[PDB]
Amino acid sequence: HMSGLKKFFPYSTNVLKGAAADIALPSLAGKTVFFYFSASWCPPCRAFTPQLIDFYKAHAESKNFEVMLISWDESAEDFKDYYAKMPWLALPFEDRKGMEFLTTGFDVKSIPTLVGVEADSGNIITTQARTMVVKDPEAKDFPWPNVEAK
Amino acid sequence: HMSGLKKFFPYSTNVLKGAAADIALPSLAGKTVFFYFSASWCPPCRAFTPQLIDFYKAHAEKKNFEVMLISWDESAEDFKDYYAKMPWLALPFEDRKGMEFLTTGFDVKSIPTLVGVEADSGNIITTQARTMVVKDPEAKDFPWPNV
Repeated sequence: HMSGLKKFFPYSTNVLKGAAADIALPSLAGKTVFFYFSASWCPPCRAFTPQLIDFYKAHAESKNFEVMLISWDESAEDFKDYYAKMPWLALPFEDRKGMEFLTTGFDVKSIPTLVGVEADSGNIITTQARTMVVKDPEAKDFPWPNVEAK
Repeated sequence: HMSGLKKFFPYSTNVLKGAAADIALPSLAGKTVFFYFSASWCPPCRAFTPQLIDFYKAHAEKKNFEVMLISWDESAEDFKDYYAKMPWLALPFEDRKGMEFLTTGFDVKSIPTLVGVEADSGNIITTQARTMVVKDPEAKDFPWPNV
């Protein structure tokens, strides 16, 4: 059940949500999920994050998607402060190997990077959603499959 | 000849096969052709490809079918190293327009996506080959018709 999404998380069954660390993956059924590779020490992330946050507040519910922070922060403390500023989900910091698995899996060489996947099938939509969040703020072409074509 | 399948390729007369690049569509006559939408940046593809490779090498001749890579790679260099590892066919990377035509035609919204079509009628025979390759490694119910 939800084996597609589970393939992205060999070492975690639950992800964080602000206060609680109790949201279970299967609760994302039917949604488009975006992995956001980001960190507090990254200048472009600091500039992109507020943009992603506006996009999230505008379309999350309507377009039925979720966002999950996958942190490249180097300390549990930095992670905690940085993630406090976001409204979406996060892969716990303690799951470093899970961060590494996702980072290598999608070939993420730099941040910020925003990867869109389908929860139900576990299929990938695009690794280049970061650009589209700003180019298509009204989400007319969401979730932007194969942006890589351009 | 091969009028129907030829319409799937409005911009390429020949397709790849290793280092080749001289494969003509007429060779695919009377066969089932699987359009495999994939890219190096895709984890589920990376896990399915070796399964499809085993399946190809074990049934391509008997059940007589072919596989063609339709690449969502972001660059010619990525395509090159990614395709180098596959044994089947590929739509030339440079034909981005072609890849987009086929993407729109099969309505591919994410990858991996594997679609089987009857080369002769250009009809889609099956849309569940991705699942069934895994559930039916032996190729008992191939080609799992569902359209």
